[PDB]
Amino acid sequence: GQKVHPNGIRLGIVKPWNSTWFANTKEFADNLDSDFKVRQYLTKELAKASVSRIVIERPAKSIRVTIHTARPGIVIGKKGEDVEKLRKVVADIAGVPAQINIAEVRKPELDAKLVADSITSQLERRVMFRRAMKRAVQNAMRLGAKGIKVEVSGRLGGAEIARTEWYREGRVPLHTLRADIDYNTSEAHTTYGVIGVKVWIFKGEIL
Amino acid sequence: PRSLKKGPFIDLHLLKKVEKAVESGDKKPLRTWSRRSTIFPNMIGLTIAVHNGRQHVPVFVTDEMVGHKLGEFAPTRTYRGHA
Amino acid sequence: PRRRVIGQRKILPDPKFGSELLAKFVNILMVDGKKSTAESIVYSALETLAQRSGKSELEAFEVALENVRPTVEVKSRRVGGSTYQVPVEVRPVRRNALAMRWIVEAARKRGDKSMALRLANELSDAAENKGTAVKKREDVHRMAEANKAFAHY
Amino acid sequence: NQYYGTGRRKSSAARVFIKPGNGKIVINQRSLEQYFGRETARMVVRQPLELVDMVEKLDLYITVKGGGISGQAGAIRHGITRALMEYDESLRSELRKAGFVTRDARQVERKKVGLRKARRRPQFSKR
Amino acid sequence: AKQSMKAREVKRVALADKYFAKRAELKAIISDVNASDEDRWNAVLKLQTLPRDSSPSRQRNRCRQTGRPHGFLRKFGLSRIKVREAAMRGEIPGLKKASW
Amino acid sequence: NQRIRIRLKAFDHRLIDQATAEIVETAKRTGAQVRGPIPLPTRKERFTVLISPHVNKDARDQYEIRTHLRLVDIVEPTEKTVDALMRLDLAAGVDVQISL
RNA sequence: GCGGCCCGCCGUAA
RNA sequence: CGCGAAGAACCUUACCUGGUCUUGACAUCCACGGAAGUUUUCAGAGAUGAGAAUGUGCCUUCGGGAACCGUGAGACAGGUGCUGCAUGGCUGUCGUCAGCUCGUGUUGUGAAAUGUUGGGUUAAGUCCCGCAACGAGCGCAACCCUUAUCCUUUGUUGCCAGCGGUCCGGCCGGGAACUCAAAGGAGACUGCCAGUGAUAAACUGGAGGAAGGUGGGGAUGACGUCAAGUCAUCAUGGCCCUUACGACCAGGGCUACACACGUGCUACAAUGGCGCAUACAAAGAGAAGCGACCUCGCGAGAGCAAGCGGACCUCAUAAAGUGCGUCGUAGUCCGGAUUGGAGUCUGCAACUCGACUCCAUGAAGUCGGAAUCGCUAGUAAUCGUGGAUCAGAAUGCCACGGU
Repeated sequence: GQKVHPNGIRLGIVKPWNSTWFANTKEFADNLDSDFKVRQYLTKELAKASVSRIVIERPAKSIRVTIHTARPGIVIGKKGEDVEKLRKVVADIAGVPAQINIAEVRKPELDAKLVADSITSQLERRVMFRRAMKRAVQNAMRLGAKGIKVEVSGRLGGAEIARTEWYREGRVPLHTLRADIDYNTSEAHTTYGVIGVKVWIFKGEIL
Repeated sequence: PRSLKKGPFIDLHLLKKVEKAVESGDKKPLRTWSRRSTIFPNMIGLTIAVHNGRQHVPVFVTDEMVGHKLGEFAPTRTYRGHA
Repeated sequence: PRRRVIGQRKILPDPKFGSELLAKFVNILMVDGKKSTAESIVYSALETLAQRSGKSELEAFEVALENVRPTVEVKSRRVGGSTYQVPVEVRPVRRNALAMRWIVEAARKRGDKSMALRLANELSDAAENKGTAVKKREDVHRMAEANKAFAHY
Repeated sequence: NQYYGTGRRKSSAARVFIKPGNGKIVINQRSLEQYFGRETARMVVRQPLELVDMVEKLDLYITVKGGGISGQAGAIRHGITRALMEYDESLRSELRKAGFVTRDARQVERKKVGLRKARRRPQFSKR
Repeated sequence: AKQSMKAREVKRVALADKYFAKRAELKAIISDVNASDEDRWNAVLKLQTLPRDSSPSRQRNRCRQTGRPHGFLRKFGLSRIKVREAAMRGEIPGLKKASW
Repeated sequence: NQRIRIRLKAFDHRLIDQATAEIVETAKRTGAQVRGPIPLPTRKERFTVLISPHVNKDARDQYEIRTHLRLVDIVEPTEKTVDALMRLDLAAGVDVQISL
């Protein structure tokens, strides 16, 4: 255990929060619990789509939720019926009335969460891990990025000690605070336990 | 000790039988689990068996022991020595 | 150290005499970081010594200091197997520091009531070339001159 | 008209007003020797004067707040030294050498995790 | 922890807040400086009669996520592990790393 | 009329500056005399948790949350001010209170 | 230029 | 080895004794009866059993959900059970040490080498010069937080130089100067001078400046090593229990005691003990909670009760220091352990097993063998204050100032 969490260390410099609201000591825990419940429900329900990031903001007597995704048509449906079912359930979870929004992901090969869970999904169908890693890295480099690093850990088929591999090219400086690094993880349950996946993407240094 | 503005603690379900065994004969020793009850003068001359965690051991109450707790007797830990 | 430390701390002079030696002496005698009691002790002892001597407040001090002051001492510098303690020469600041430390340490190992009386007594004895303080100087000189054979280095 | 200065120390701040009178060391509406316990504090407060214009043509209405004894005395000295700078501009050529111009910036350190103090760590008698 | 621990916790909370009203005046007349003998006696003999798992002191607050009995924080309601990971992720608004 | 006090608190400084600028501007538009946005010293609270799930008490982290305050104190509300405030009040993550 | 100071059970990552 | 545990009387609690249950204390299912209820009697250590009135109410679309209970069967639930040598995630350590590699090109039959070596420098694989090598990557440094100096903006609950009276309290009228408050800027870069140096890179001094040579202190931990630690936070692959290794209740234990180690607190005194009077901080906390003023108490506390969601009120009197008097080297008007009696308070409940108050008693101890560790400046040593966990409860932990 040696590396500081890349996202957390930059929360006040070049990175925003995901939940933004003000409260006092009385309702802090309740607000946190409600946000946890709604995020968990949304993640469970919208697994089939490509969900990347949930941002929760509390207006005065209200809750506002925005979802970032790469295939918005599936989430929003033929008409607004499915978003309305989601809004009903969310407003049930948290007492205040709720409103929903949809964001658009332009380049799904960035936004490390999508790359990570894509690799996990591939691993779930018994495909060689090395091909998946090389494919993802080549795609990300082709689409334009100054660097990328991926790694996988766990029982990769062999009963011997769980192994670890990683590839990297470009530039991924982790000790400079100005750098804009996107980082996320995932894990896949197989017949031989779980496998961990981590992704670093260096979009570009920010002045 | 208590504040003297609340009085001793009795654990009533013991009192309800100590009141009936005091007058209507019934010299059979009693079975109890309340080690946290005081000794009132009403109990004088009676025998009561108190749980110690494993099995209840009987004691014969006297007059000077009025004011103590039921658990002041019937020790719990068993020790003999290192030998 | 392996590197070199450059510089030296500066200390204010004594408030009522303007003597840095008095400041260093009271610093050495100071314990627990309580300067006021130490300077009270030093002032009481100095006035007592001046009364019992007939000199100024500083002449007795310098006389006592010069009575107990090292000139040479041994130091274990070694070549080729064994150690060969050899005598060396002492620079003046080290001499003053050693003198004051010996004075104070002799001061604390006596049974007279109050430190000020003790300190005055030992200062007077040093002025008269006697006491435990002078013994350290004498036996240091003795040990140094006993090894005056390896001093070629 | 009067002049002003400000001195600071470990946790002390000083407000200094200087006026051409003959002897006035009021501090918090109290005299100098009564305010300061008999110690080197009086020496240090009157120090930046005896070398230039030895407390003749001066009034020293002073206010102070925060810190302890030595901190307040040092802050007063710094403020008094600084106030004289806007009286004669040639006094720097001696106050600088005296060292009263520079502001001391030494204060306590944090208590760090795993240590009993700033730098004192628990006794290590592990085999 | 285990499911039964959480079930015991929620039942304890319910029983605690069900009988909250009467315990107040029971203790009030117990602690009264003008209370007589018999009424205070009946009160001390009657407060004992209530279900034992009804005092507020019989509750251990535990982490909402897991139920860990140690390392609780009243400000957030989570254990140290969960609050640390969530703070790193970005859930808690306003949290950072202090240096000073 | 009298003093009208607005207290503003938030976990970030940029949007608190934005909100106080907006509110002072709309109050000035409606027509009245207003005074400065007082800085009102901030509050900082720290936390310290240990990171290893099992042992090693000497591995810890420090976290903090800052809360900033601003005071407006609009005086002599001429007219349409109260309704303007009750209609022009928009902010995310900013808390606002008004006193008579 | 030379004072002294011995040992470490059996197998065992792919 | 003051480690998980940021807090053990019941609960927590996993452990022991005994009393109890079997689709279950917690979910999804299926079929009937059923607002959910609220009061209350008895047997019990209690779980739990018996009971009696209270109750049957919505949309009715006419049967369902709301509403939860009570039944019977079956899929099932439930395991702090074993394996950290099957794993993910998260930490310690070498070590904040300066190293660890790659692409192309050359050398060797090959494992490999070269670059990364050499001269001079630096805290540094930090930099110049040379050289079959020419360029890159992760590291170093910088970008982040705080502290030290000034300038603008704003001026209350914060401030008081000038003005006026004022009970002489910033108390009031006033002021916007100063402290301070929190936003925005300036500032240090070997910048300049002299010398040394391969006319480099740098290194010695000097000036100026609040600060001078990465100003001080943090946060940041490369490739890897130790089959290091954790299946009991959590998640998981394998096994293995299912009238029991699952579940409920009351008492007991985790606090035992011939002994042996680690980490701390208080002392053995005159640089001190006791009595009286006085003087200068910083940083935090507060609604099932901080709790003032008065009145009872020798005391811990009790009654009445203002203010405060807080630059306004409460916590909350800083202590070492400084002046007087005494004790006179004495196991002592040093030291306070143990024990008796009498109380307060929190809590259903202080026996095993809590914290404080009063009176009495007053132990070992006179500086510690062989051995052994912490610290380079506002640092060691010493003196006080706050916070979290929390009904109650720190000599521990994490923070703040004085000398």
